[PDB]
Amino acid sequence: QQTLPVAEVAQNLPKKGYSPFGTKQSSVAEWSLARLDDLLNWGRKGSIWPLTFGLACCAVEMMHIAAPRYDMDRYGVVFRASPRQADVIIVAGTLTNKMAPALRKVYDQMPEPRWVISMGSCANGGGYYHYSYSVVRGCDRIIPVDIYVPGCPPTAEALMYGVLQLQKKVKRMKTLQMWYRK
Amino acid sequence: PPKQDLPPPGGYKKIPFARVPPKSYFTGFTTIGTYVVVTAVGLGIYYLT
Amino acid sequence: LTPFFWLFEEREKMMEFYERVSGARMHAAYIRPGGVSLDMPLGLMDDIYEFASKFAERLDEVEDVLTTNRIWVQRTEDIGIVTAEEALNYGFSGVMLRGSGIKWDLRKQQPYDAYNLVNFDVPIGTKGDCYDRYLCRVEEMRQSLRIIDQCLNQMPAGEI
Amino acid sequence: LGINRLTKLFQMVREAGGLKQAYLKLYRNDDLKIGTLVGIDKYGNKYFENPYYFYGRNRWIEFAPHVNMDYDGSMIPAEWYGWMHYKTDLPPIRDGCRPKYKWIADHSENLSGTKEAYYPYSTTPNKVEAWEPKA
Amino acid sequence: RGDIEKVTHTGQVFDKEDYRNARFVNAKRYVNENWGIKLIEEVPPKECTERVVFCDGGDGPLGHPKVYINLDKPGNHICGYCGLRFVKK
Amino acid sequence: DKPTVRQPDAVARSHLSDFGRYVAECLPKYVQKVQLTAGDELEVLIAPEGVVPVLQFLKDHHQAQFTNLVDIAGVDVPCRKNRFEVVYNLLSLRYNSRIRVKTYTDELTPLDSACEVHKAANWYEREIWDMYGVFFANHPDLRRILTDYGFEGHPQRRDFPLSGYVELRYDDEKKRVVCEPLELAQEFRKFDLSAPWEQFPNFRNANPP
Amino acid sequence: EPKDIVEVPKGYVYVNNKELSMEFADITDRAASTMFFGELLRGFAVTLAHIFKEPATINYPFEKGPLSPRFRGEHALRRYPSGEERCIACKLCEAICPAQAITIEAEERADGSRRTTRYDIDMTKCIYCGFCQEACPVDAIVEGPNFEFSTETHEELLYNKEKLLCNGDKWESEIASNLQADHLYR
Amino acid sequence: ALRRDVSPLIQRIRAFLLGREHNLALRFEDGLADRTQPQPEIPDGPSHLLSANYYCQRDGRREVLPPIDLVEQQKQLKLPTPGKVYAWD
Amino acid sequence: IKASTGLTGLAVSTNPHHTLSALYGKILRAVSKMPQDASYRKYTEQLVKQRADSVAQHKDITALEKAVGCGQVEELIVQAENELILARKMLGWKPWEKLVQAAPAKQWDWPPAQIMEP
Ligand code: SF4
Ligand code: SF4
Ligand code: SF4
Ligand SMILES: [Zn+2]
Repeated sequence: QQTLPVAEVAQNLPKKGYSPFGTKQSSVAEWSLARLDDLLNWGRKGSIWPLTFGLACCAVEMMHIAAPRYDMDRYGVVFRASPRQADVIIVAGTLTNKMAPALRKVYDQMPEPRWVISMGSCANGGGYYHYSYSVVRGCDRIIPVDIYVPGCPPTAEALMYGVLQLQKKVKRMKTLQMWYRK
Repeated sequence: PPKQDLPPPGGYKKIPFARVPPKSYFTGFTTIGTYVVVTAVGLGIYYLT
Repeated sequence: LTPFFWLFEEREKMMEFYERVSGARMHAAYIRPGGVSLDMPLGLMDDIYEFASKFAERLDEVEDVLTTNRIWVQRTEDIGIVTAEEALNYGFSGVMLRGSGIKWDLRKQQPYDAYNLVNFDVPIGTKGDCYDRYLCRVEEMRQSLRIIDQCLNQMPAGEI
Repeated sequence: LGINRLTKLFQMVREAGGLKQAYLKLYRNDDLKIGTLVGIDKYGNKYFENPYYFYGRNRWIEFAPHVNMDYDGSMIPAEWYGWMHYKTDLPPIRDGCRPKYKWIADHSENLSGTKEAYYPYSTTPNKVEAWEPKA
Repeated sequence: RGDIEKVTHTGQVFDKEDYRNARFVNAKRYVNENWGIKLIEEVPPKECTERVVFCDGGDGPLGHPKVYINLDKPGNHICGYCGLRFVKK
Repeated sequence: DKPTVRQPDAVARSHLSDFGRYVAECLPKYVQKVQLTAGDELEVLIAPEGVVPVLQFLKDHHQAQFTNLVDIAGVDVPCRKNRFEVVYNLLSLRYNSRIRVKTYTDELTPLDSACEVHKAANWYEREIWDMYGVFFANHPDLRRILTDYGFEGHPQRRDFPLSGYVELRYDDEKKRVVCEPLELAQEFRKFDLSAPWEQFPNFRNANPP
Repeated sequence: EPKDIVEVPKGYVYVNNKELSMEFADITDRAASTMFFGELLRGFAVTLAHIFKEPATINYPFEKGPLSPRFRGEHALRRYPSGEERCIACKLCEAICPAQAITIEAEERADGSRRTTRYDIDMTKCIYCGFCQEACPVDAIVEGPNFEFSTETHEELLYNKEKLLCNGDKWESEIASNLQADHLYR
Repeated sequence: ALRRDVSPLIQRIRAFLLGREHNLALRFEDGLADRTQPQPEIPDGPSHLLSANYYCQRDGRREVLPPIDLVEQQKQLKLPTPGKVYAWD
Repeated sequence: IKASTGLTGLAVSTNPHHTLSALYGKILRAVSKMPQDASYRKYTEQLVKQRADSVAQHKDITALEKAVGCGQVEELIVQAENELILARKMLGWKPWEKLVQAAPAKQWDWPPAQIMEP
């Protein structure tokens, strides 16, 4: 476990930079590829489009986030209905066996780079129905989950905090910079 | 002072639960008659144009 | 879209009240067999009062916007007529039943809670449309509001 | 038009420190408001309250400067958390009735996706002992 | 790294050749720095006059249920709940 | 002078009590027993064959006029030779009263259908069929409702493991979701919450054979 | 007002009994409404107006809240004012936990005290119901107020006693505040 | 000087456009309760009465009986109607 | 005349007395075919005759409504028709007979699964 620095330590330290990669690149190609990754991540970070799967009980919070108290399009997030145009999927609610193939199908019909947020306990690990004959214990067993938002349901603040955490993950992803090594 | 949730002195003013329409600015006669007046003046101005 | 958003503003205030009493946005555990799980925090009475005070304005704003609107009226009216006899034999209830014309309701007939001590009228329709059913829901909001008036005004002290 | 509103803009913009010190604040927080220094955090943060706005806007935070744009929701420390949520109306500067014990740690962020991340592990020493041939 | 070396107060270290060590190649092994055994040891044993004392450990309804502990024996007497220590002498 | 203890509606007990005898002496061949549960509701215990006649009698006759059929609640009780019990909980708006009709059946013999009596029941019979396997005769379409397709066994029975026998995952070899034998990360830990001390004497010898 | 169409007794309100008049002023009113969309104009002007209301968006994460002292969030295992663990392994929290998300194994520490060895919570099975803390007889475990505890990996959610103790240390001040607020009231 | 409001002009047009006198909706600290409040005392109950308070003579769970058989009730010993006729009409 | 029945589908019906009278006659004959020792019979006559005797004194439909109670004429005719179907089915059912089946021992016993002293 680590802890935040103290006031004087902050005073010594410089600006934390903007691109999470930093600005230590050696050669022209390195420095150039650093910027292009930064632009790409900036695009994919600023504009992110959930699919609004929202099966149950959790869905109500998935709507309150769209509501005008913790506005989410403020951050550049919009609910596109069509999975071909949706970039992110907030799986929320329980995943019953009847639904499992449906979720799988919806997921891979969506084009990548696709990130999944598992909202609520029901999706995270099956939640409160974990020992049930009809529920997928978690949603990790159908799809690759990216961010877990604990809660039952998570308070709207918690959900969109997780969204920002996804934005941070979208910010630090290294595709061009490290293709250069590939 | 209070030790538990109770209504204040004098109770509470009744909550309003009555519908109330807005100002009804025009009526069928007024609306149509004003429309024709405007059109008639419009015709004259177009004539001069 | 605009109606949904305007109302979901006010839904936030109510959930905050659930949060004030129970500690959860939704999914409280506040009602329990021996009565409610826990007492109420002081001042929650007043905050409820202002919220009820303003709710008439909010509801009327959407009501005036949307009840009369032609598109909405034609979009819902005379949709899925539900005749009285067909309603009963299919085992209906609620504002559906109450909209179709039946003067039934569990609060007034088989009272189960302090409703014995509150006077109010339920709404009823006579067309069995989605529209007049929608109107019944709207008037139910209004009628519930006066129910909060009666109860919140007369709240007695004592155990919980 | 500008009914004593451009005046207010002049207050916040100028005393910020000029065009640069108004733009960087705006650029980072996506809004520029006026309040009073409720209290300076132990970790460089600065808390501002102003009853002119409403409950959503009543109280707010300017995170530590060295966090360039890496602000986070967890940066708030424990003693201030309650005030920041309208959970306690007593500024930590004012109520010294809260505990001041020793073992208390210092705050930490959601250390996730990094080498500093927690990872669970069994907390029971093994159950059954194996027979040792040497002994 | 020391994180995967420390002895949890419960008394666990992954054996030096144990595959369950692998899970920490990229994540820290949190181990707490306050061990209740040491702390309560430091707290000195309070003393009284009466044959029988009472502890709630904490304060009011913020502690453990009130418990009465007799001190007639020569030695110390440890509160069952909080681990506070009493000695009548 | 016991505010904790509620006091039922006595006059309601009066009416339901006399009415219950009315039903018993009007349908002698079917009504096996009529009892008044202490919760003021009225139960009507019939033999499996009279299901429709009782329901038809109730919904129609003036004094009953029990039109709405609230639900078909299924109960399972092993150690009863024909175990699967059924409950038809009805309402009467004309008189503002509730009544319950009950019947039994085994896992094999079929059972009468209320689809021809109350259109409301149609889905319920489908639900019990899915949840217990109690067949219904003359039911229009006995398709399963709740359980997923190709589900074997009826889970609400009490001889069925809580977590079921199989569970699903996703295959990459096959680009598809496959059902697998059960495998639980943490076996469901029951707790044996049995009373050693009889907390209720009144029900001890009462209702004996 | 136009007359009704069905006579109503009390305890009810018919929402359509009002008659649509056939009076000439009444028909021409409706006709003019359709010919010039007066009703749409009313709704149109409403939304124009309602631009001029200030939006209620909290500038999260800078601005934020509000919650209440009872909010049920991150779990934490508290410690006495001396620093000693409050939990005594009474195991009620597990016995009540509706989701069975709690697992406990307790023994005697060398001092002879009744204390836990393993104390585990799965916040992918917990429902944040708070039955655990309502049951614990010494306030050992509490639904701390943190709610931004979001993880990229499922394994990171299964807390053990070390993680739970750390949260208690981290959040002790705030939890102390709430309990002082609610103990006499809960 | 009390609540952040748009300038008076826009207020007047806003009231005009709505057609009803407008009242503010955002919640201010002034508007809502004293957000930190004194400690509440819950008054003691009527069964917490200190004497003549036997559980045996006020308990319900030990009071309930099994269902009675109405025919056999008669064997121990205005067309009947389930209840007051309701004009659900 | 009342404008509406207050219910969808349930239309205002003229000549209610004629319809009610005709319905009462048929049901009386329908129970006539029943055996003379059937409780269903014993009561239906007195109930129906009470109704069919109240039908006459009140020429006004509203007056008749109050006198008969039990709801409005529009539904009331439907009540009568229902019972017509009941009698025809009742004659076909023979429910006045004695018990078709005796419940097995321990069938209607609650709680279940408890040993017993013989
Ligand atoms: S995790 Fe909680 S909020 Fe989400 S669906 Fe399950 S019960 Fe509902
Ligand atoms: S209820 Fe409290 S004291 Fe008992 S085992 Fe759980 S955490 Fe420990
Ligand atoms: S909050 Fe409820 S579900 Fe979660 S650990 Fe506590 S008792 Fe269990
Ligand atoms: Zn102690």
